[PDB]
Amino acid sequence: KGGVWTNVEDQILKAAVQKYGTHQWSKVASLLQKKTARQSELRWNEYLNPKLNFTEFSKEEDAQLLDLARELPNQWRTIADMMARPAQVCVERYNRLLESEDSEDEE
Amino acid sequence: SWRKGTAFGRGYINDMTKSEYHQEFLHKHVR
Amino acid sequence: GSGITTPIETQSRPMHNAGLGMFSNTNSSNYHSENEDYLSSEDEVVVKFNKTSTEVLGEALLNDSGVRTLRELRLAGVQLPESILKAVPKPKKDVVVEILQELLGSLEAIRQRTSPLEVQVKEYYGQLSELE
Amino acid sequence: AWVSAAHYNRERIKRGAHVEKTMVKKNLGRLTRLWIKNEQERQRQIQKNGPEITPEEATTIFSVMVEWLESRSFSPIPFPPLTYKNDTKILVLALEDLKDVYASKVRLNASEREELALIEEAYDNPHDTLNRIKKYLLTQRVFKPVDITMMENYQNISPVYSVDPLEKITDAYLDQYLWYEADQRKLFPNWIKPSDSEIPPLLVYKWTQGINNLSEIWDVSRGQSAVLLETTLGEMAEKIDFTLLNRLLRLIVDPNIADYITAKNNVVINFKDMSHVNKYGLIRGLKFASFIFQYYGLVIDLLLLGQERATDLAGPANNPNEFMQFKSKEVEKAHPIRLYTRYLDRIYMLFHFEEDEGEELTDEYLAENPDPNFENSIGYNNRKCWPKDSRMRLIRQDVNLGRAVFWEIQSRVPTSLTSIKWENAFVSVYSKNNPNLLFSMCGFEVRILPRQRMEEVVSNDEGVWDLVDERTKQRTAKAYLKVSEEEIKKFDSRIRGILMASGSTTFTKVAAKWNTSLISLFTYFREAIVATEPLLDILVKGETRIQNRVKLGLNSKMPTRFPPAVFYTPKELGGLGMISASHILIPASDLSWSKQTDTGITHFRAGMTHEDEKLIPTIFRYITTWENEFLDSQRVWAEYATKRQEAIQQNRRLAFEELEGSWDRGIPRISTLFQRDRHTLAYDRGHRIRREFKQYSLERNSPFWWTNSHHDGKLWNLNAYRTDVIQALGGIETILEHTLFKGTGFNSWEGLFWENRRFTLWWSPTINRANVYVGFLVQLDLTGIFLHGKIPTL
Amino acid sequence: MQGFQDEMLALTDNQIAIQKDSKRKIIEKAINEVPYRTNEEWETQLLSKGNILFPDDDESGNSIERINEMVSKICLQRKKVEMRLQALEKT
Amino acid sequence: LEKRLAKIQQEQEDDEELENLRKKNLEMSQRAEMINRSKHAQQEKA
Repeated sequence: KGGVWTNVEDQILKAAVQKYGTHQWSKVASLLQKKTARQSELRWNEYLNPKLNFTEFSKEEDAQLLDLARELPNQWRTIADMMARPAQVCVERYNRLLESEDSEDEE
Repeated sequence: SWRKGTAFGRGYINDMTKSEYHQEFLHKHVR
Repeated sequence: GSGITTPIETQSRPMHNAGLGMFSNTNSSNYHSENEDYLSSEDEVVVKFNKTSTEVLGEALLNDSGVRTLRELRLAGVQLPESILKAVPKPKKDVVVEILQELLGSLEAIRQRTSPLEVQVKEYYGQLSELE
Repeated sequence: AWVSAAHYNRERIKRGAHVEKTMVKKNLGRLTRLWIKNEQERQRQIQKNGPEITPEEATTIFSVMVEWLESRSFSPIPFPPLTYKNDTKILVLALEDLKDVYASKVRLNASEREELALIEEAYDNPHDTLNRIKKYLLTQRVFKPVDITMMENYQNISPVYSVDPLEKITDAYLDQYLWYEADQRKLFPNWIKPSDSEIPPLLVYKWTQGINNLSEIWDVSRGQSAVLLETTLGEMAEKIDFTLLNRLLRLIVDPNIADYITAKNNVVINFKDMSHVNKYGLIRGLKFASFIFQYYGLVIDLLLLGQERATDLAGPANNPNEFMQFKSKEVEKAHPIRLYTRYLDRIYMLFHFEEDEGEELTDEYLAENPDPNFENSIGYNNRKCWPKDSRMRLIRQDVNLGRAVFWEIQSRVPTSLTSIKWENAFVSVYSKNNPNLLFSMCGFEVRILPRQRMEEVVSNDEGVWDLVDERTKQRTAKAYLKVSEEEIKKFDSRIRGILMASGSTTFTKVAAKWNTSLISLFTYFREAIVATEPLLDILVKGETRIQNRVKLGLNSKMPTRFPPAVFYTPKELGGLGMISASHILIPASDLSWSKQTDTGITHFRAGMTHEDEKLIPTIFRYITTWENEFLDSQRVWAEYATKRQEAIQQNRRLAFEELEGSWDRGIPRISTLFQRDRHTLAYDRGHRIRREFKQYSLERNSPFWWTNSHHDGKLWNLNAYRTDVIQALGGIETILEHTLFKGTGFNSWEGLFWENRRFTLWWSPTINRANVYVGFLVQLDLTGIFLHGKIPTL
Repeated sequence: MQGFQDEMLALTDNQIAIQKDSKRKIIEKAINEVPYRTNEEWETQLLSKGNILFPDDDESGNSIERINEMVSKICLQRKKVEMRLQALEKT
Repeated sequence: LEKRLAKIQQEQEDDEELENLRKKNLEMSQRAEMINRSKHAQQEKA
């Protein structure tokens, strides 16, 4: 029942945030059917927002990462701030990184 | 001898939120 | 394209049949194994005394390795039989065997009857240095 | 200006004087904003500043815990391998416990609708849901944000955390598992007790009995002195740090679950606009925040008591002691600390001091604290609920002992872990000069007088315990009980709740709410309430005010129109059904009742009988006191032990003749043995702390937080009251003389099922009556009915 | 306060006779329903807080039982497998 | 009994996966250690 995100709905959400601002999410789920506020706001902060950093990882990004993940035991909200990245991107990059060591109409 | 065996042990800012009285207040009424 | 699709489907059906078939075979094998074990046990059941006891112990061990209630009952029956028919070292050995059997695992009842006989003996005891 | 208005209005509400309906709401809003600002400030300053504890102190701490966990030969809790024997059961428990929040709801929200829906699928496929659950335990270290809505108590404002359901399920299961395995491997020693086996007043009683039964304390023989310590640990969950938590959980648990728990606490917190990552402290709303919190508490207590004495209290790992036990009386006397218990934050320590040791402590304390003016007793606090005579007296030996003890224990704990202030603390000194020994646990305030120095032994009311010695069997002390001031104010505040909220919620709804607070208040304190005026008073206004609430519901304040029949009729009667504590005159003029038989018309009046007048009976007599129930519990459980041995030894099954008499007796309430679900319940352990932490994770309270009817059966029966109320006014035949029951034409009561207007009809021939003091007679339009004044619905 | 509600107090007469009777019956069944020696865990810990030739015959039958089931399993599964194989070959 | 067998197969699959995941965490810790140890070695060399 809980839905994934079509590009339709996603676009409507972006235009909505453009009109209504961030804080009025319950007005965003008015436009967007089949979804809730918490879902909307949740996605906008986690994924859709353009200010987020989705980019490749430099050789320094990885060093700094491994450094932190060793320094701070599992806290991926804090670390994410330290890296200025969304968290599950950071965890994704991290797990893939240790694996370097290896051996319509209604819409 | 009982005392030894234990592990351990042997100003005006101008602002409303960062004052001491305030942290007393919220430290109490919020439980 | 149509021909290829048709060919694939039959193969998938065959694979499903194979998946069913292997399992069935395994089951059959298991069944066979069970029957063999039962037969062996029956045959076994069907100094000399000591030897017999040893054999019994071995059988018990085997059973354990390989229902529990049934086994216990059998044990009890055996004990009863022994009693009807009716040294220290032998006793010790028996005890050891019993212990072994318990670890591997009616039994409670059996324990209680023997324990009860021991209790009667103690009560008889109950009923200075020498005594001590 | 805004902040200052928030403070001012709050301290105006604490006194509880004419605050508007909205100002309470608004003020709550301003306080939650301010509180979150303080939180984010603390977290940022921790980033800039760095963690408070220091590496030294941390190393010492970790070392302490390791030394303990070896001393107890403890096995780190494994991860719950699949094919675990109890998996499906622990599932059933957790899922039920989430289900119950929904179950008592008339109407359900969509999010709630989702929460109830997810569980139901859950029942269908446990094995899969286990796969998903444990997969989360491994994979997922990043979680969804958490919402905060501060709920108001009308004095305190307390937080409430709300998590998302998927996370709630894994949190619940993991919680339940940790408590089961933990109690199974005997992690927590005896003296950490907001625990399972004992309800809090039973805890207090066992604490007193514990005090008396142990040797010598009441001996005034030479230099004997006593002190009582009640210390809140202060901020505790707010000072916990994760770098440490991960490691101290590594000791006790597999690194998987430890890392999980540690990560779960770092989550974005959202209230409206405000949002901040939680970088530092504990979030008390997580289902397993209980276990974490207690474990950490133990870590503090090992600092307080030291390794040795702690091993004394908890005894050997082979045979751990009970709550109050020891091996030898030597081990008791070998150390100054005799009783130590920590109930969540609160710490209670009992210190008995010989002249030598006591004078040594005050020597060192005074040695670093010169006090020439003897003014230590000015800032000294003590109980103001008890009267002056029986309060603690202020004398130099006493006071100086108190501040000495508090000084040393003050020192032991580092200011980084917790904060222990002299302000919050209470020290009670039992002295040759002080006959009383004061303390308070939960809401009970307890004055312990040893029968020795009472100078007189008087048979006293049921709000007073008798302390019975384990060996002598003589009664050596009376414990006087009163109701802590705080929970009096909580009661009063709740009544005010019903008042402010029930603007037009109907009489019936109000009555249930009024009863629940009352039943809860008496039952928890049953005995104590008798001795307190303000709880004792307050109520008289509270009922007379609500009655005066219904009286305005038509138009009147007038006595004459309404006879206590309206309010107190049981529901079957169609009376509101409200219970009573107060004084109320059933005027003998209103008992008159007339019936017709084909022979004639007969009348009945008991008014002419002049004796003690008829009064609506009240609770204080009706509710059973504590001491009788504990005694009955002891004898009953003894009897059940025996009969059970009869069934076993004779291989029979229990007759039931014995059982029936004691079936409702006993504090665990024998009936509980035979309930539908024991098979599951034995795998439910840590229920009591879960109940208490239901404060934080959900908005609507559960007014009875001290029992599970599952484990403890059902403690109190009130039906008797209902018959007494019926006969108190005359009885069923009499009661219905007040109603319309004869108008409906039904001949006998028994066949009436029932199903505001309906109310006023049912009682109409009273509410409308010709003995009204003032009113204006108006004949109805086409009928012969006369109306006195104007009654709206009639 | 849903959990702790007092139940259905009876005024009328017989129901008091009826309610008591019902209670008694319930009690009986609870004790009566429960099987002896079934428990242990609830009674113990709950108790704790409060207080302060035949064999041979059986074995033979089981073996026999086992034998029937294995043969049954063999009879039908094998046939099904054979049929499937034949169909595949034809296709 | 075929359906019952299949359910056992499913039970076997999940447990193995769980074991692998647990192995995965310990393995990840070890890998981090190799980097942690390597970094320490680099510091020693410096």
